[PDB]
Amino acid sequence: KILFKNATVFPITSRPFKGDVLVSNGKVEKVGENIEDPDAEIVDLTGKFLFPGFVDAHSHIGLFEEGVGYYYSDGNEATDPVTPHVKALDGFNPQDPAIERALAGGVTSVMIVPGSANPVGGQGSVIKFRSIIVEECIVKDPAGLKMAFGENPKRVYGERKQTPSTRMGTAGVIRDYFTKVKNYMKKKELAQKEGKEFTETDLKMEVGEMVLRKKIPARMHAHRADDILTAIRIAEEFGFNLVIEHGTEAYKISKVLAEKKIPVVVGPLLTFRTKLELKDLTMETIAKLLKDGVLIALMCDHPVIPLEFATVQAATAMRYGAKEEDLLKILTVNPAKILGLEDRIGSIEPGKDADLVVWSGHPFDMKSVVERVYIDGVEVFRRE
Amino acid sequence: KILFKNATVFPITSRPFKGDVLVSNGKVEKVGENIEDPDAEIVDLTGKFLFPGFVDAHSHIGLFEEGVGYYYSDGNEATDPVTPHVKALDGFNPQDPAIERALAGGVTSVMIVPGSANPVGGQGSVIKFRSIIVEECIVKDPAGLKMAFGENPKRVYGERKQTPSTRMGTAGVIRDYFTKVKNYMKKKELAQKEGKEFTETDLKMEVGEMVLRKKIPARMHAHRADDILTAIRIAEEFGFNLVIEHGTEAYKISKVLAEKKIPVVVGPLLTFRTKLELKDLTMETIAKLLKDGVLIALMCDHPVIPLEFATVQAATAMRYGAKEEDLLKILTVNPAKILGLEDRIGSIEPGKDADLVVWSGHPFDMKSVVERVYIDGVEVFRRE
Amino acid sequence: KILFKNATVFPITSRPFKGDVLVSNGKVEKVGENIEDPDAEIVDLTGKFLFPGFVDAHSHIGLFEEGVGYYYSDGNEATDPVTPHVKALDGFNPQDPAIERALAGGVTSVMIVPGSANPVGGQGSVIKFRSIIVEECIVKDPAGLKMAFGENPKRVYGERKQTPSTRMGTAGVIRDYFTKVKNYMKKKELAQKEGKEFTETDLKMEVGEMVLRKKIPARMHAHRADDILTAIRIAEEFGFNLVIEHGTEAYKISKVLAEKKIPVVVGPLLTFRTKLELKDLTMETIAKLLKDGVLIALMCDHPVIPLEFATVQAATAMRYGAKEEDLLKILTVNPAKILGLEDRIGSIEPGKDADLVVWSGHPFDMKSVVERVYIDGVEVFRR
Repeated sequence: KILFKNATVFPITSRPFKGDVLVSNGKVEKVGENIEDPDAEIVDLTGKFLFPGFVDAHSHIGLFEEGVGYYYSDGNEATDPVTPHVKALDGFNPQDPAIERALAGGVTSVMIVPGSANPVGGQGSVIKFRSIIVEECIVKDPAGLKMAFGENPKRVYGERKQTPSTRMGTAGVIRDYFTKVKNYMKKKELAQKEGKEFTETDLKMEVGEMVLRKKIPARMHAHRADDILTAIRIAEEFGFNLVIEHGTEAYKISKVLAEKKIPVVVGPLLTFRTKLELKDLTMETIAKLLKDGVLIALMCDHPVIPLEFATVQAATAMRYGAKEEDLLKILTVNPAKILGLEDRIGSIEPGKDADLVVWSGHPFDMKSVVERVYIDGVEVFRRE
Repeated sequence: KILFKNATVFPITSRPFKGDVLVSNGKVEKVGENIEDPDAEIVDLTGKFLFPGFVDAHSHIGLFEEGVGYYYSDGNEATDPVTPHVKALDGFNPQDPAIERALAGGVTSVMIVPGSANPVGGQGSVIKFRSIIVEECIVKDPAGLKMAFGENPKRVYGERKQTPSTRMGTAGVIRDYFTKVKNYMKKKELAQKEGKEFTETDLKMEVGEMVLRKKIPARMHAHRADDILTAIRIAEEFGFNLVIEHGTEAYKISKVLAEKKIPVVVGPLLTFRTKLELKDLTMETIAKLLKDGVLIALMCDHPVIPLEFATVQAATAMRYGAKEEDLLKILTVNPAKILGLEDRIGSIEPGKDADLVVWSGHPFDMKSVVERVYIDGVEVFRRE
Repeated sequence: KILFKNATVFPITSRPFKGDVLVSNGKVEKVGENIEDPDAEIVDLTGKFLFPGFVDAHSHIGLFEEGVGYYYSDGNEATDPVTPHVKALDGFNPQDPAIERALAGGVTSVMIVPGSANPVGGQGSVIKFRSIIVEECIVKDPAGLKMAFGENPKRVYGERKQTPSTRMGTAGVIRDYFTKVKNYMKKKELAQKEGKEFTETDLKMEVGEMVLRKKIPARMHAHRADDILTAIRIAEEFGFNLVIEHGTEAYKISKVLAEKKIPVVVGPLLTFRTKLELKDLTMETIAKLLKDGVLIALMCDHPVIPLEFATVQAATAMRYGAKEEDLLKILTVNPAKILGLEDRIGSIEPGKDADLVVWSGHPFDMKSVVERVYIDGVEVFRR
């Protein structure tokens, strides 16, 4: 049992205050101005700040090992445009040196996900940085089915002289995949009602079926406004849930996204516009999408921006009209909600996971450093 | 409600005249000599010319983005000779800067369609330039199945060392495809007869069936006269509707086309004869086909010729025996008819869509400019 | 004549103070407590911060156009491991949309340079963002000869099945180039003291000659400690001046660089360690190298980090032991010195160029914005 004393506490779902946080059984037990417990180990946080761990809703950390070279990346199975059966989990390296660096940047939970080479790329999972054993890191698995639109999938397969080489082809590949999923489901239901054992189980079809049954969302990479809309059209044609990844030009169509309640994981933003489809990338997108009532989270898209610099990217958005309150939300409670985990992470409230970061100062002040990180109430990082 | 006053009105379906057009609920409500409405907003067109929007029955605008480079084109899924399932709609960029230029050239509606790389290319859609959301632009979707004959498909697959590399092979690929569609339809009918559920739905086959059921026409690219006749033989063999795209050598066989009432979308004509199959291209084809009573429309085949210059290409045919009246019809009522949209677009008549272009003088006078464009009664363009 | 009044002025070469700056003839005329001038246009900077323009000593802005695609990059002539004759100047697009963004980040002067594909890559130039005509932007041309060691050159030519595919080969290519330069110089002096006019002028050799005569430094890309030492060994062998680019592991050998007075343009630092040779990259490098007395500047290596975010990267190093005073120096006075331009840019002093930026608050505060930018006393940007 741990009693944190006298911090400036930032619960996020409530206003900041000077006070105390009691942790037991891996959870936040009590939050408030004054707390006593004669049997709790007391950690004196006088002059420090206490935040929830930051949550990155889209990351390739562990998949693209740091300090080693591009050749070793495990993040894109770019040998087949339709790889839903592969799992980011099976490529995740919990000893990647990026992970300790991310903890030193205050980040505790991420959605690990394949990249954007494939129209259908594979399964993502939500993990916490709590163990070198990936199975102990699992919060939610599978968490989503990654898909991709725009320049990346058509570049990769165009180079292979293979379908898709155009945006039309990318959409066709995905539509063709789900058409087959539906056939597969009908065959399953036919077997079940004939009381016969299904003998045609198919790993790729099974994952498709999960999406169609809304067990997990599609996680749809799209930058240019028309690619975002195409992703939405396909989701609606097949009746599945979606999240837009990046959504670089989401601001151009923010009214539609707001009305439909499609969430957007924006970012990477503190970065060069390397592609044509990125030409209209802007940090103003945060203020713009918030103003129009779209639910957003902010990603580093690690390795594009190192996860350790999540607070650096967030803070910088203050130069482009974003407010601190909101900036904290898109790193905490918003990504948690987008990942279906708002009852567990992203804020300091009784009953939620004790994922807590002790900062020397406000996290958006570049003088501030991470002193301690706790995940489920277990210290996993200490500065020095 | 909008009242256009004192224009030289060109309804196309009747002779031009000095008068007025009243617009309400997106439609042409009244057209005649003296319209009065004290509630309508009055737009004074003294000294101006009022036309319907031009209609290009075959375009790749929005698929091949302007000012960007060939490599980014979305118009040809050239990785498989049979791609009926892909849609031009899914590669169409409503922010393509060619579109604002097409409006400045008086063009308001087009058929967007895949290119001619593939024996079976994918689906077209009729759209208007009314929004940045492609779903709001849709008039008719799907509108046709694009197919291709002659040098282009055999070159593309010939380079790939893949069937088809000859005209024989090209016809074979298409005939094979439709044989498969009939088989697919036979299986559905056999399933129904047997009281069994059908579980072999196939996206590629479904589009074929729409064609065989005459829900949509084949839009068949053919230049050389023998290629045009092969297209017709296949259409007749399988009992589907067709339109001929380009029909460069249609004039050599115009009596057959007129008898069978095969429409031809001629063009591009204001263009270099880049290929052997284009050696006999001639702007005289307009006068020739119209003389023999073939239904024709004129395309720019954008981007071969920019859509902004549709009136330029048309005006230029006056050097080769085509009359002004007819030239206007092949940009308005004829393409509207060929697209199955003659009761919505192509003319200024009560009940039709209020797609209207204010010109400074006659569109075939190289001094004339577009001052305003309305689509469905909404201003979408105004000269600076 | 322009008189900026009542900003918090940051001269860099002395403490910040509340006061005035007077500009005439493209230059800083006066800096002080209370300045009057009847002919000066008054610009009231109450509540504002006045800084020199930041200077990035190593950039590929304009060479790698933003918003367009890697395919259009003009930054690496990766078809020949020895291209000293090419000029970053000849691939620079003054209309790159990154440039207006760099101004909005308070950066006014950069050295444009080829990348690190080639053991010998081509010539750098110092420019200012003052014009859409590159010739009017030129401050110093040529400013340096770019060379590269470590993984990049051996990867590029290795993939081409061409020398160099190893570190041994990269060093061999450069040594061989300068051996040829020396021969060239001897042939010129043989012609010089005969009757004959020299008939074997060679662009590639001419540039090499400038380096050996110490007219311009070698600008040497190196990350791993041994690569930095190899670069120094070659410079000493042929007697030329050098600057280390990146110098990722410079901190491991800082006493030597200090002793030999080798400057280091550190960075990119706010970035992922994409390579084996970047495994020990650390923002702690700034504090370490300063402690040990190495002259350093900080680069974004744009586009690796956008130049607009130059202050973001610098501010972030305070999280790794670096102090604000030093962080401003490595963005202003130190890069000016490394470029041989400390008489002209990098600080607010009488006689220096009027490259000045009006900030809404301190540049290391993420809420602060660039309101105005002057280059040579002409306003080139307004928020």
